[PDB]
Amino acid sequence: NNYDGDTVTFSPTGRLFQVEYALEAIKQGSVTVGLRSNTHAVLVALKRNADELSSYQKKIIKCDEHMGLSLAGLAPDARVLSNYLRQQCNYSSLVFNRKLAVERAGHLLCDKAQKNTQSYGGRPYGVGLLIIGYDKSGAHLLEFQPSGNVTELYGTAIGARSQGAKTYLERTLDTFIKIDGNPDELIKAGVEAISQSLRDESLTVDNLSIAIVGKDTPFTIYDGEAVAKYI
Amino acid sequence: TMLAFRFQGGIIVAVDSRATAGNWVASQTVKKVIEINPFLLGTMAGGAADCQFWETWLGSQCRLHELREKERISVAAASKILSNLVYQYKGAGLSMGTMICGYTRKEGPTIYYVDSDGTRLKGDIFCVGSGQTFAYGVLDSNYKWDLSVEDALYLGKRSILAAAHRDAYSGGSVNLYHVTEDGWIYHGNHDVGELFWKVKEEEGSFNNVIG
Amino acid sequence: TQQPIVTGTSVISMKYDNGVIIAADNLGSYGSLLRFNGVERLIPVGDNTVVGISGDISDMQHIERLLKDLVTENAYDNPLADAEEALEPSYIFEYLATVMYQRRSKMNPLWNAIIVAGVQSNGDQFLRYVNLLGVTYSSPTLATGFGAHMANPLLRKVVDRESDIPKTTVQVAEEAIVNAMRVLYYRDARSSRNFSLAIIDKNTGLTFKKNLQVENMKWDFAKDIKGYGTQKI
Amino acid sequence: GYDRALSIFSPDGHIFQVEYALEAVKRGTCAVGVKGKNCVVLGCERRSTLKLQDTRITPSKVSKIDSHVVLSFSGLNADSRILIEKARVEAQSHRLTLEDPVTVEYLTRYVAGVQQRYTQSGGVRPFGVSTLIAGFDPRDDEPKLYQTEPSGIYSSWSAQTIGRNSKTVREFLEKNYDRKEPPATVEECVKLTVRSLLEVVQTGAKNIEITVVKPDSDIVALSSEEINQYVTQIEQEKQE
Amino acid sequence: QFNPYGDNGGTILGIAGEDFAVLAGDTRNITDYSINSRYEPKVFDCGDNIVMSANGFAADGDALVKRFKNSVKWYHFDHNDKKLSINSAARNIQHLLYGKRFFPYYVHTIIAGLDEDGKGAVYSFDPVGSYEREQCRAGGAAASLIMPFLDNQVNFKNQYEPGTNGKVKKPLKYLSVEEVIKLVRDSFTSATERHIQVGDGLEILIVTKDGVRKEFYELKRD
Amino acid sequence: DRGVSTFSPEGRLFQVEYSLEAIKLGSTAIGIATKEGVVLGVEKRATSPLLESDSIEKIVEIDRHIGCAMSGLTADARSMIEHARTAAVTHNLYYDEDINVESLTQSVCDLALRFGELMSRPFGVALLIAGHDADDGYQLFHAEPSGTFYRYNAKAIGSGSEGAQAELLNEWHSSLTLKEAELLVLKILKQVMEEKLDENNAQLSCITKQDGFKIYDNEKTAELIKELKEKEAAE
Amino acid sequence: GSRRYDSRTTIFSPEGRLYQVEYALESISHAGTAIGIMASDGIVLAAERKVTSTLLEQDTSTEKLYKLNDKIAVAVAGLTADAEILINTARIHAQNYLKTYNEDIPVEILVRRLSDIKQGYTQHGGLRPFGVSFIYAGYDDRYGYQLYTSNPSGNYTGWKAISVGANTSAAQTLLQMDYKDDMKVDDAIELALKTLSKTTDSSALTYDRLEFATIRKGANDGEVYQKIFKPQEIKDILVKTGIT
Amino acid sequence: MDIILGIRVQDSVILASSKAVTRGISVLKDSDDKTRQLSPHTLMSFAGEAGDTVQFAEYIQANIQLYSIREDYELSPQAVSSFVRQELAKSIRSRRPYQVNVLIGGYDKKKNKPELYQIDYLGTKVELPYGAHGYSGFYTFSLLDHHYRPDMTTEEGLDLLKLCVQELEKRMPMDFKGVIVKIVDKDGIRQVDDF
Amino acid sequence: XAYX
Amino acid sequence: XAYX
Amino acid sequence: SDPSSINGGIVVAMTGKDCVAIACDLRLGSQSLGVSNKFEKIFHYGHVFLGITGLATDVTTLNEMFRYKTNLYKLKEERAIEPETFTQLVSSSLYERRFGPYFVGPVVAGINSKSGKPFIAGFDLIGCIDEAKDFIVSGTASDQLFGMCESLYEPNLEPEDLFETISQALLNAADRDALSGWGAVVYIIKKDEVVKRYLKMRQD
Ligand SMILES: [Mg+2]
Ligand SMILES: [Mg+2]
Ligand SMILES: [Mg+2]
Ligand SMILES: [Mg+2]
Repeated sequence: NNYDGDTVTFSPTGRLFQVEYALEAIKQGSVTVGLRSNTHAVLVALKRNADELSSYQKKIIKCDEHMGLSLAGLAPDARVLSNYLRQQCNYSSLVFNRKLAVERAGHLLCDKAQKNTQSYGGRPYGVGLLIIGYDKSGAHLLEFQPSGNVTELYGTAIGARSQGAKTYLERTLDTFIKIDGNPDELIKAGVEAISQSLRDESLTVDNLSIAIVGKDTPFTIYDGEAVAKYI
Repeated sequence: TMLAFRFQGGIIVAVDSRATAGNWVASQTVKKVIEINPFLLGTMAGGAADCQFWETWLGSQCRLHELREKERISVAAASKILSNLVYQYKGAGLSMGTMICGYTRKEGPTIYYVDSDGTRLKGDIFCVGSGQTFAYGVLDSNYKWDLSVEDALYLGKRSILAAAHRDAYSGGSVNLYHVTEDGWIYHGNHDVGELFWKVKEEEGSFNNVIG
Repeated sequence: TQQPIVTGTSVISMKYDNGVIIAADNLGSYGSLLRFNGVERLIPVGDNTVVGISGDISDMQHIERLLKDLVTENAYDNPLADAEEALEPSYIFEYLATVMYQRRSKMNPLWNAIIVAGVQSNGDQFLRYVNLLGVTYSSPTLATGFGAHMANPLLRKVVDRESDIPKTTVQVAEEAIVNAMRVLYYRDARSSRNFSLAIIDKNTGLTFKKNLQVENMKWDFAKDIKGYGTQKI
Repeated sequence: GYDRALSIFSPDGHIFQVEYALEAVKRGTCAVGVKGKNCVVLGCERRSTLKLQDTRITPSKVSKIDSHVVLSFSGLNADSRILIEKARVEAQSHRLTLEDPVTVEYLTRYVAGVQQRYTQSGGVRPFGVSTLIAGFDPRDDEPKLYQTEPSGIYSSWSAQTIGRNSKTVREFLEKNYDRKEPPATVEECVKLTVRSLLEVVQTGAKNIEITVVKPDSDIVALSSEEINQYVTQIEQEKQE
Repeated sequence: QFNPYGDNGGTILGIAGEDFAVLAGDTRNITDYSINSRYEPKVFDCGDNIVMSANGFAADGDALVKRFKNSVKWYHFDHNDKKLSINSAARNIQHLLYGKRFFPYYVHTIIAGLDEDGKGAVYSFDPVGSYEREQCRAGGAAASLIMPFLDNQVNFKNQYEPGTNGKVKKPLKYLSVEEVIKLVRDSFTSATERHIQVGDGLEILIVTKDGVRKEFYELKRD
Repeated sequence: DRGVSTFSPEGRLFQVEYSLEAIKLGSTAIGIATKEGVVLGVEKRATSPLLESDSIEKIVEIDRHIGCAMSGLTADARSMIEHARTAAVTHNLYYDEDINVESLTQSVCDLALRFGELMSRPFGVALLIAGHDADDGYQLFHAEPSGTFYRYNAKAIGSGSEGAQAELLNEWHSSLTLKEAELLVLKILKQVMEEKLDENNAQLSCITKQDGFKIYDNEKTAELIKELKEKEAAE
Repeated sequence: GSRRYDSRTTIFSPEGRLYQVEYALESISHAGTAIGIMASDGIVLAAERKVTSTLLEQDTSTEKLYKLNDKIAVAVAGLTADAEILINTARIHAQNYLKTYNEDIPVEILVRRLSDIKQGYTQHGGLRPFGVSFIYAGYDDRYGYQLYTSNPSGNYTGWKAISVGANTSAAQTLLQMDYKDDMKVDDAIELALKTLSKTTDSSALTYDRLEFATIRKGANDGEVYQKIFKPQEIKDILVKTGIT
Repeated sequence: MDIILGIRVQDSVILASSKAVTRGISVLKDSDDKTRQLSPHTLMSFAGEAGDTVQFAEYIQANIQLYSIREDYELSPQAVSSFVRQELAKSIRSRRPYQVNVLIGGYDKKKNKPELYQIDYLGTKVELPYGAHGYSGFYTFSLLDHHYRPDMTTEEGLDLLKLCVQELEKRMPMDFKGVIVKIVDKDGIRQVDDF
Repeated sequence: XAYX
Repeated sequence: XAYX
Repeated sequence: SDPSSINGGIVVAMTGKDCVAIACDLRLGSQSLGVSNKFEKIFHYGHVFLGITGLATDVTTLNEMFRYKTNLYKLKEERAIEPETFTQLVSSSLYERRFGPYFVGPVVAGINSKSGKPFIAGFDLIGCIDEAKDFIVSGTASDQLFGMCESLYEPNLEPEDLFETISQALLNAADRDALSGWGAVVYIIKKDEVVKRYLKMRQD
């Protein structure tokens, strides 16, 4: 009310409204799902179009051969944070000849988002990210919120009507976690998960965006006729 | 060895194709002419990289000019971008001997000599390189304004052959160019290996050499 | 622009079937003066890597601090700091190799020759060299200073190429190193008798041996040598 | 450094600071530009509430940017000096690198670019100035007349006016100026310019300034008596 | 005074065929009169069917290759996984090298691959970024030994058609991959005999449309 | 007052949303993408008849293979075009090739959100970026001051946008010829424009692989206007 | 943050006026009147001291009239402290020009630069403008005797006769009435004093409440002399014109 | 670069400047104009380090032309010379100084007098009846000491200048390919085409 | 580096 | 400088 | 390439009875080549006189610099600067350029308007003040001037006598220096009159 003018101001109840308004931009964003087994980690993203004449906003960005995220909210902010991750992944490779741990990737994003919530003039990031990766400790899935809070999960979903997919994954937890050495079956579980967040619209060929990383699989994105298999 | 002269029928530009690393012959197939645009040519003498890099960059600056001003850059303005650039690097050890040759409506056929110590000269005839003196010798003694396009092309080619022969640091092949009101025309690559014996026989020159 | 003051001499190393051996004497020379005799020039990083350093000792002590600080930094927010995300020899090397080349590129080098000996997580032997110029190379045998001239020839008689590594035992490899250290004591005027030796085995792990001495030395034949030519008495 | 974003969008999609800068221009003394067949004329109003002025030393309303280009303006006088100075420097900088004086379009584009920069730079307010830039490109006999405004938009005009009661004199020029046949001579072009100012000014004494620009750096300012002759001639034809 | 440069010796060789290209280099790394490594590769697969070698000062060579490999990676990120054409890679490297004009990379750089017409391509650079496409280029310590041999056997220089009174030249023609590797192996064995900094091993990287293949051959270790 | 980079309760940046209102006030610009080329057309909208309409430059060349049309506070576009031209030429210098239309658009859109308390406010102008490259062929992009860009088969921006966009929805198919597209831009411009459409108050342009980016003459557009009127009267 | 407390000194009103400039001019309108009159053979500077106290040291005092160089002087109206900042800048600018060109600075060039500084404070920096209006009285070999005025807006204009500070409306009418072009210095001295004597808010105009200065060519042959009047000299000139 | 002369006579200033531009063992050009017009009644000849000369001359020219437009007034030759001297005086303590020597010939329209200023690259200014830079002085100064009179006409000045060029052509080691002569007077700057 |  |  | 001996020149200052004298040659050369015989090396700021020898570009620069500073001094102080004060200003200004100095040998001369005391002072290029009762010398013939002044000088000379002593000190010193001479100027300074005399000397 009187305490939402900037990010440097606390409310009387100890809230940061500018951070909460940034969090609101994610809820408006299109749904995206993340889930993993012990061998593979999968991103499934529902892409959004302006109209029938427009393209479908690309939701998934590659960060390294072994890591990448899906976005929900302000796309330019996702481009800034994904670019920062690419550099940090790249720094780890050139200097230490070491693939950046997915956990450290989270820690670095958290600390970058935090500095924007404590300083005058700046603003919080207006985007949520789902980071998947395969490193020395197996498959990983992270959920980044622009409050700075990063969380490691078996599965999750963010965006509009994400609660539908998040409930499904909470039920399916025991099933999909043990889909080891089977990419197509883990994707199917991810496609069935995002289907619980659909209303009036269904998954078409230029609408669905899938990404996968795993043991003997570099981070690769599937769009267009390549995702026709999973409809 | 490179020359560029103005005459009745526009501009002749001729260069050799030899690269030297001391007394080591690095290359005989070097391109020492850069085609900046259909009406602008650049000759590269000095540091192989210095000339190549900054004249390619000059071409980018000439392209940005015609985008911004909706008009092909003047030979004077193009030459002065390069001369003002190298002058900023004066004392840093850049090595650049360059002739900027081209035609525009307002200027007509124009040649600008630009070197790394900041000198910028308009002129009708320029010879630059280790063999500049050998090329000047033949070119000056046979030059007239009223040369035909055929005769002018030959004199440019023959002036390079002369330097390619005497100067140890000149040779390989001759690359010929003609610049008219309509723009520049490439007049082929001429290997000195064959060109020398062809000229000797047909012209009756080069009597110093064992035939 | 530097000049080295207190210096360490040869560091020698080689691969064997299961791991790597590295050794370096305990001397800190001050030009011709053999000034410091208790200097350790082998610095273990974790339980799977040893960094042998020659050249300026002030710069060596700086690198000690960087490696010590690297272990601390790696442990931060790292539950697998003593497991999957422990420091690898390859990581420690590339870090130093990056630093060494950056310092040479700023015309303010770390006046050192470094050999990183260790065993990777997958059991593969790691042995690689880097110096003040940022120059890097790997070989079955690596040595710095005099070691390059006198040790490498002896160690290459044991392991001449890659195919010889599975055929070389730790007993044979250690014998060759200890023999090389003796030869360096005979012939290097900035060497000491006292040295340290480290074995990184993929089975038995890191064995760090301190206060070793060169022994079984041949001096007896000296008694028979007179003047420089014609002198009979 | 002072960072404050002074020029910002409002809910209705307006940048008020830019629009309020236009109000300053509307307050400023009237300035008119009329281009003929072989010339451009810049007419300028001078308010007559100031007597005991020294017209020798008082800053003239029309400024030479180069020997071939002139700039008149409406709005804040102090602001105009900063644009004129920058334009004059860019004029000499262009001659130094391109070895050719600026085109009127280029000089306008530069001044308009400066005005625009002050509408999305922190710590600065927009220029409370609109300019008429007139002249002849090097080795060209085609007359050029451009207008700029605080927002940074610029455009070419057959004839244009700016400042107070500019809408009245623009109304006059819109019916009196024929595109198919512009003022053939200097006299015809000056007369139409004086006529347009006489709709607004008050008296044709020391209230009207006229500057005539012709091809190849031929710029001259008319004196009181020379302008007064046009005023005398127009009034006698009017009584009909 | 500190000297930031050193000479790691070795020699490299790039030949271009009709539908292929080879980039060969010896595996010997040296300082002064000492051998550092008998097998230290300096010819690398950089992705997008580009093979690269920066011979001279290994520290500068490794730094450049590392930076170009990184350049290829960011080209994919910034331009929708577009394949970096050999001509584009060459121009990119010119800017890397010239970026240190006043503190150069002490390396003769060669890259090889296929042009956009599928035909074999070799580009060669000087330390400060001057580059040129050629059928043939040797670089490094034994360049002066190998290069005139290539001029004679690849480009058929000074070779005239028998009985034509030295009037008709030997016609230029593309060589088979088998014929090129013969010339490479004979080039390096000859260089090994007469240059002390050349020997130990020969590693050849062959580039066809099918990808990058390797071949290794022993050289004399003296 | 309030911060420039502030979020609304609904989760939008106030200044970005207000800049979009400025773009709605702007003159109409239409772009149509075909397999034979991309057509760009704009409403000039001269504020007075004395203003020489040919000096109204709302269609602009970025490179030989990329053109650009603008709508809104057109003064703000100058620095965006300057950046786009530098980006295009700089990429050609570094990589000896044409730059992808998408990569150019992305480079321009990176400026968009570089405002706050960098420049003082977002851009008050939307751009239609049309071009061709070897990879993705003929492309049309809509670049907003939000930093977001959509690829379009066809797109209208400015005052008559929502009306023109609904018209483009019905008329566009994947088999349109260049000539068909030219007439379609003229047709839809004439429908949404206040004053009557002619060669002086409307401008056409196109980008083809063969001839690159070309702004049409007033003589050429006039014949397409006459061809359009005859075809509508013919049924 | 600090945005809360920013007055925004360099913004436009809806009417297209600069708030702080307008309010600075309002400040100056209360300051002691200063008059400049330019004659054919010299310039007069007259200024009324702000309500004097009897225990103020009059002879060793400077409030209104300041020397910029040997050929240029200024009459101040507004904050003295603000004026002294600008005067020291003007004095330096004059010496920079002399050092560069080995010629005394033309009056207009000095006026323009000082006016350009004031302009800057209205367009950028977020600082308050200088609450000062100057009357510049100077001579150069181009335009001869020149009178200028500058105000907080940074706008300057040339004058034959001009007033700044209090009662300028009334003062300008009286000058406009009695001024003519062929006027001498001694006549201009009388006009300047007569104008102040009628526009003054004081009961009667006395020597102790005035600062006076002339710039004549009244030196020996083709050279200019600046005369900052002493108290006793103002007392004599006030009796000579018959005001006391 | 090399030979630049100046002679101030009764009613004008005459500047003679060599036409040769030599680099190495080659005369690249024999028609070079080593002068810039700073203002309608002020001309500056220059000689020194290659590149520096023209870069400096054009920089001064730009600054004087900017002043002329701003004030709608021509700076006096004395004022221009003082400005040029200060620029060179700054230059000499720079990281890389301008190695340029100049003569400034001007006609002061207020004084109705010709004025010749000699300024070296250190910023050493002198007003002279006749001036020269480089080795030229070592011949011309002693010759002008003899033959120069202060009340000479422009024609007498040109004959006096011909005497200097003849002496330089006879005793100077290098071929400087003759001179371009320019006259500065009340009517401005004009070039003598036949010398 | 090389260097006509 | 001068220089006890 | 010794900055102090490229252009050449000399300055000498003396004290008399209720008077001071300062004199300089007129030569400006480029080593061997004489260029100007009108280059005066003595300037004045009110009643304070300053002679400067050394590199001519710095002589001109410092004159312009001290004119600048004494003009601002007078405007703020509302009085002419005195010799003692000016001496301190010269010292400050020179030492400000300690590690990039003006290659000059300045000499202050004048009478304090309050006390009426004759005052002279000399400086090294780095600003060290050399105050003296009798005389100060500077330039390429400083050795010669020292030898002349030390022998010819006597205290409490009348202005007319002091003129002869300083004139003979300069002339005979200048004729034993290659880079000095080519004309000479002498300033005789009394409390409220200053006479400037050009000397006839040999022109070689
Ligand atoms: Mg050479
Ligand atoms: Mg050997
Ligand atoms: Mg003498
Ligand atoms: Mg002599």
